[PDB]
Amino acid sequence: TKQITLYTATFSPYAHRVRIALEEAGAEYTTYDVDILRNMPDWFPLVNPLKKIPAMTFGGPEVPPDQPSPESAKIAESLAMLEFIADLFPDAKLLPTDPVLRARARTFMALYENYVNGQFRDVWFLGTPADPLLQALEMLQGALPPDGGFAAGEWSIADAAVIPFLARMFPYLEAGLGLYSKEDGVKMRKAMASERFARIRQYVRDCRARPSFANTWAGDAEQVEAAKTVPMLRVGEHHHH
Amino acid sequence: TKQITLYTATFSPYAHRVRIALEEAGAEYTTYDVDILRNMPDWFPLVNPLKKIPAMTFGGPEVPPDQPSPESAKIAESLAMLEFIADLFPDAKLLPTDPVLRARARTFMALYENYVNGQFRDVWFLGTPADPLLQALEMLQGALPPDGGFAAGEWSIADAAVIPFLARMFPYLEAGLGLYSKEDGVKMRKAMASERFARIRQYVRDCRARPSFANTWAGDAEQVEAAKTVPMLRVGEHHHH
Ligand SMILES: [Ca+2]
Repeated sequence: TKQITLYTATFSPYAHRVRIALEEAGAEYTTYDVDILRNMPDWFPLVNPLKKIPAMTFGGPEVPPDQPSPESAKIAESLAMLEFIADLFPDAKLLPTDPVLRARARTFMALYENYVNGQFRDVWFLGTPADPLLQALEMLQGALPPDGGFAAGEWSIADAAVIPFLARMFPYLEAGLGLYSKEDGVKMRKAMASERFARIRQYVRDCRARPSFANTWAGDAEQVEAAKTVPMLRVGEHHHH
Repeated sequence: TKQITLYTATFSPYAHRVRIALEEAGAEYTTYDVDILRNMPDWFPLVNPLKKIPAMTFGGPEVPPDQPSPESAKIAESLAMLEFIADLFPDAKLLPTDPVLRARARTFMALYENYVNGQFRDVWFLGTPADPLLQALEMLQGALPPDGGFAAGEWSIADAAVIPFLARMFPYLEAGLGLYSKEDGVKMRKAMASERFARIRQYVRDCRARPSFANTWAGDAEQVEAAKTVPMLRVGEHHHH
């Protein structure tokens, strides 16, 4: 019965995580776009003082999202939101019930956060060399069950945490968006198409085929256009060597 | 009933997290020290292919920790291990049961991970400026309940996640451990003693007063000596900005 409002932005993989989870949960919820990188509304720090998307309000009186209530719980940090949605909707089985399988999900989310995400950021925002990112992606790929399935076997929030980033990689590379050079772009495109990365390609197809992805993705071309609005992606700019 | 083995090192705040949680759970468990920074045993990648401490094995036959079994589950990443211990020992109430309070715990862990931990690492190991670390610590302090108590009210794994780092800060500063400049050491010592940080000092005292801390801490001087064994804490080197 308690309302959920998610403050979102199409470009944001962090917001995308939470939309996927809410879809998989069958939740009733509102989304409200915020132009966080270019024109943040003066009320936005009332929902998230960190001034980041996503933000979430929970409960309180039903109010317009641009008039947030002080009575709603304010929840920050996308991974905390994923665990919250799992806790709110236990019948949706957004995590396994077995402790070891649950730990596979948590480990996969930590491997992504601690080893992969920062490599994506370095390559895309600074144009650092692509090899350490490919190495990190090969490590993450090796944590998947080789013969098929999601991170913990059955789909879980671990897959919501990771697919937004992997799904953006392919179309962003095809558009040449990000500070890496053409040489490294070609290298990453060839690597991600090679047998070395067949398993992570299967993973991306499997996550993308679910309605939770279809219903929260604008389309590859539209997602690229939204990403070009991100100041830190510096459309038209590339660093070399 | 299944065995728990935690591969540990006294200097490591990451391993310390998990020891605290195991104590709070009342678990039966084995610890085994690993000289991971100077002399990693050849068998260690069998328990953690990432070659990091902590490592955990769960179940399988009872074997000496230096003879790990292929049959035990290998669990990596300290925050995944914290959630695993909470899942294995529900009667110990290592997380709240209320979803919003659980989300406070997960948010606190994410705030620490995403904003504070990298600042501690960069100030101590690279000598980067201390002001962003102090700003991150003030933000984390602001997430605590103002009147006392732990991150989510009652003690939870969020406090296990954070106290190893905060508890090391004070004696490390007094011993002059770290690559930051003298000026920044003075700044940090004065700040951490100032009224600005009264709330986090109370938090550290409250977490340290619990048996789970006392029984997993070697003593301030002993912890300082263990930290001096860390190669990246190069004695006699300082960076200046
Ligand atoms: Ca506050």
